[PDB]
Amino acid sequence: SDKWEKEFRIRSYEPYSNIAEWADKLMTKKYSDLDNPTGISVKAGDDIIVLVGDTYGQNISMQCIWETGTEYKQTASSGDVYMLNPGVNKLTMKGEGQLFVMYNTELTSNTAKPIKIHIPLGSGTVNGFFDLKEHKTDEKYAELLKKSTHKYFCIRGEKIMFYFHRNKLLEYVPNNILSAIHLWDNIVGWQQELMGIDDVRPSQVNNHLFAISPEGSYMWASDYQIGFVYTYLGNILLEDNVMAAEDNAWGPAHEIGHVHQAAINWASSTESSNNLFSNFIIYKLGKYKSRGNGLGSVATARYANGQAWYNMGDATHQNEDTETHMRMNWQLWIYYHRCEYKTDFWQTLFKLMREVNMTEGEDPGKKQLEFAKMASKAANQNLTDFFEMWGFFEPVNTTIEQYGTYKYYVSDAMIREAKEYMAQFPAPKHAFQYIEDRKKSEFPSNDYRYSAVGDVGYYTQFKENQKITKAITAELAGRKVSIQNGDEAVAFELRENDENGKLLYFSTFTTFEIPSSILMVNAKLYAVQADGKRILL
Ligand code: NA
Ligand code: NA
Ligand code: NI
Ligand code: NI
Ligand SMILES: [Zn+2]
Repeated sequence: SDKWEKEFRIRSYEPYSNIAEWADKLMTKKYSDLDNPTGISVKAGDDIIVLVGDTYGQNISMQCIWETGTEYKQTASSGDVYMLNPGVNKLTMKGEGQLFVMYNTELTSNTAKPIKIHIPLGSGTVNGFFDLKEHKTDEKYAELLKKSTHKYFCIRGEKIMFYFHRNKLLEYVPNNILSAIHLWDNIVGWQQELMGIDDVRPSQVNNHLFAISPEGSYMWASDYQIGFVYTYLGNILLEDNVMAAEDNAWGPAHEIGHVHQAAINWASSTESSNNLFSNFIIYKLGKYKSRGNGLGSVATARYANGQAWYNMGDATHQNEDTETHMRMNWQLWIYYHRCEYKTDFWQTLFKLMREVNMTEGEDPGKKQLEFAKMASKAANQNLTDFFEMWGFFEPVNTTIEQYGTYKYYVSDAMIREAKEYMAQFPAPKHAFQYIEDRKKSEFPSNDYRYSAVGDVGYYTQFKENQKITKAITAELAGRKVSIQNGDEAVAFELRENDENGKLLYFSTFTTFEIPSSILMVNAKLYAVQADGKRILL
């Protein structure tokens, strides 16, 4: 049984990067610095011997992690810290918890080597912990789990760690962790993929995300740790519980989205900008279709109701219409990525937005415009029409509430400069503001998407540059428009005078009611071809 004790009591601990630093450079919430569990539990007053080999001039320490919270209990993100020096260290635990070695430094340095640390028999208790790359098997996992005896058992993957209640692991996955750990690692790695931060990971930044099980709340993300309530873990740990319903994979991936949204996020978007990641994950898991409202929601909000981006579907200015907003980033991915007109668009755009380096709340009005401009630069196309449709070029002077209160100010002159800046790029090859990745026939009639996604503008029409080749007509009966032979178009527009007058309404349905509030006088109807050609009707 000592071969088990020595797996954990004698170990070479690798260096991990500094979290504060990389949070700044990559514009994320802070990852965890609890990358190096010992696998050793302790109790208050315990005398602990730690023998540290050569440290190469590094400063390392030991931290006891336990629990925090008044309302209920959860795993804390920091704890009692004890300094370590090369040689002999005798520590007296101020409290219970598990031990973690804090070895955080610059990774490119030739002195960033593993440090051997020996916690000799009789010092605390060996709980154990499972690492994916070194223990490799469900079988070893079960063994370690059973031998474990502490309230929490740590599981370390490549990109994420779990730090969950022992008995919940026993109750749900008492014998199999590989599926779970491979899946959550994939999510994190996918979100990280879109951000274009592969150049610096794992060579300069290598910290994990660290998932705890609070005895309260539902699910969330913050600096240092992300949380999934312990009564819910069954939908975390069993990939069949994750893959069984649409919304099981989402809510978590949305939570890891919060960690990564800052570069491209501004207040008014905080609960939608992260669902670029959410929808990317769903796409990658390969079973369900995309989430969000149809473009009819945009038209209604923008035009029947005069709203701009910041208050779309939201006259109050307090809580966000996430189901409408989330389609905006996603359309950019559908076109540039799924239709392959630029397969590293998002990676490029994230890089640019990190260079812009604006916080989410410092100036949301200007940030919205910086994002339209950087998206134009990222595509190397002038995306003025996309961003007009989405309500980026409407004046705003007010204040909003979303995790704080913020001044939202967009002026005519700000609007003017963004457009001129974006003008310097060539015209877009397609009017992909009308793109969808969903068609009606994929959904049952009780699904909200069946009625919401419209009839035209499916992504293949943009990917195969479909032309309009048919006897396309239109009949107006009261407020009801009906299009004949328009199934090759991508949308239908009411413009102000000619095909270059401002947009007054649009639809991706071939039959639709115009709302009363639209002003019809001198207004014309055009069918939009995938590539931007408008055609009078
Ligand atoms: Na080992
Ligand atoms: Na590992
Ligand atoms: Ni020993
Ligand atoms: Ni406008
Ligand atoms: Zn959220």
